[PDB]
Amino acid sequence: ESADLRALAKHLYDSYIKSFPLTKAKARAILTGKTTDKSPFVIYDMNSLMMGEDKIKFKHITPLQEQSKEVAIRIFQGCQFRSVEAVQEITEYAKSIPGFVNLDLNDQVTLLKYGVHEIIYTMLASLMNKDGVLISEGQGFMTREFLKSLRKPFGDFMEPKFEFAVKFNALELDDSDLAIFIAVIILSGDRPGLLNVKPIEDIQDNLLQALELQLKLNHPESSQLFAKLLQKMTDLRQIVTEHVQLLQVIKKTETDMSLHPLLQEIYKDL
Amino acid sequence: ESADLRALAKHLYDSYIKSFPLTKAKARAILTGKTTDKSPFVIYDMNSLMMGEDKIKFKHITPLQEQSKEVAIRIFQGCQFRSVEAVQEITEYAKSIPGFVNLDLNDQVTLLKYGVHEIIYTMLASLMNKDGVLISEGQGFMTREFLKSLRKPFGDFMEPKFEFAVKFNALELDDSDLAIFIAVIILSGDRPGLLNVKPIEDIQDNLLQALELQLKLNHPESSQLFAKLLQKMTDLRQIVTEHVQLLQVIKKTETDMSLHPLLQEIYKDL
Repeated sequence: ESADLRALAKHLYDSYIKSFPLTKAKARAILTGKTTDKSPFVIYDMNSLMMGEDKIKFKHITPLQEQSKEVAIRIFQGCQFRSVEAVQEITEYAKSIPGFVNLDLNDQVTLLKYGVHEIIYTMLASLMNKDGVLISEGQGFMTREFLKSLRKPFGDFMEPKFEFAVKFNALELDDSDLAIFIAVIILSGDRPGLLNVKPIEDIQDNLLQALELQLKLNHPESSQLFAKLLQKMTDLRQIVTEHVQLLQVIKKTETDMSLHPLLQEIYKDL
Repeated sequence: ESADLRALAKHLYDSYIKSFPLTKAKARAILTGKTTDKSPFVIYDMNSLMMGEDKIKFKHITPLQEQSKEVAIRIFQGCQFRSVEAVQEITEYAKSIPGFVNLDLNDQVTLLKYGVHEIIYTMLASLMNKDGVLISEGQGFMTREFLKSLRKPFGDFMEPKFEFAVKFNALELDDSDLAIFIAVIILSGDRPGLLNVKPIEDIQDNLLQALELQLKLNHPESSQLFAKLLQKMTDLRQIVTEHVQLLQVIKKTETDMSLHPLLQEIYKDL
């Protein structure tokens, strides 16, 4: 019955809006400068970053950066912190997925473990366009160029993010679509360590059905968007890897730099 | 048109049948499946490997284990020769796909370049079971346990393929199913260096519609099988990424050998 799958879709979309403060729709309204009811401050260089606090609340070194906790490090920890923020929202959203909280606690954890980062990059896309990404809840916009020019290492951490964002956004999915896709990602079943694989696959099959009908119904003219979207799932895996290793490099070349334990936790390499 | 998609399917099935000698139907009958009208020589130890390579039809090397080209290497060189044969069979099959030969030649090359590995591992699954893989046109069977007890480097080579094969074959796809799946993999559109993506995706979109109807008619009670098969494509992607990796590692083992040149060519890299 397509009727029960539309109800699952509505349920998920409803929860999604409740768990993520900045929707893609609000993101695009902000990025498409035509809608100027409140526009973002743009950080495109060391000078813009400096004043990026005069107006926007950035509890981070406004002045000199080098000998005083360099800019590259601060920007990084800024995203680091933004990631944990997302991990808590994604975690809250996951609890609303029917069947999820009834799964063995150990698997719920495993599902969140590997799913979170793939979800963070999918949703990060919503705040991006070829030239940059929205920051501080959309109050700001940091350029893709400014980020590409930071300290040797920290200069290629966001690049593969925009690469993915670019091709992912070309699909033109909206929040109602993303809510089901994100749900699908959390309930994989091919994660390492899962104790009870069947119960997870059964829920995912239902989510898969919901997503299929949803796309068929919201993008009637987009042939095979469903197949197209499922494959992007490999681009996500590659980003996580590159990120984890580039993360290990900072680990030993910046021993004075810390990493949030939540992120450090969902971070069991390999 | 339903009939149109049914025509594309039987056509790919027929081409598949003529390009690929050993069918999964044929391989299944041999493997775990009883059907004893011709049994394979089982290679489960070094002795059986010697007492087999000097008896099984293998036009390359022979039993040589002791200061005479080690076993792990001889076996490695064997799957290389096998993989190179598989490339020629996959190539002929691609040409049978409607629209493929109409594409810009450079693109045709690109699609095969980055597609043959994913295809090779997909069809390898058909020759595998949780215990081993059929060898030599199906005249042999090399145990999984044996392949994993090889020299440090070579002992982790086939395992990640068995893991994949085990999960993949669970979907119980037959040859008419696979014929379309492979065609879909070939016409990706997201391969690096492609000059004209539109026609490629139009064709794959046509191929995806044919696989979909095929899975629905051939597996009416197999729910969301279509979505599950597509999610396995990323599984292929990873295996490929991991393979070329452990491979580059081998590069730092077998190298400078003034007699390998004309053979190094034949096996370039892919």
